[PDB]
Amino acid sequence: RFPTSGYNAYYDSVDKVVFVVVSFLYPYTTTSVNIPLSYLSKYLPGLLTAQ
Amino acid sequence: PYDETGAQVTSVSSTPFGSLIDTSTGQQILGTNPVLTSYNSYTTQANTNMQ
Repeated sequence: RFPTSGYNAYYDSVDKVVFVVVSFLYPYTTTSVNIPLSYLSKYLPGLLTAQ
Repeated sequence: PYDETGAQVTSVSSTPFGSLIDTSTGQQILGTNPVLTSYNSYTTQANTNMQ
């Protein structure tokens, strides 16, 4: 289960869904990485209109 | 005339056409939508394509 402290949670009000990104495969497995908005917009267009 | 945040502004700031949000989509209109380019080139556009 996701933690209640130190976790990450996001909400898109245009695609109106709550989403969380998890890193599994190599290299990023236990190290947090920054996900660009423009590439994540491919799977969720709403992130382009409302941050 | 009053503005947002209850402040009386001495000059008017135009709302950009491209910043308007689509009612049937919930997203701001694109920059390449046909009516926007039609407005940006109205003279030649109406002269040539009679639309």
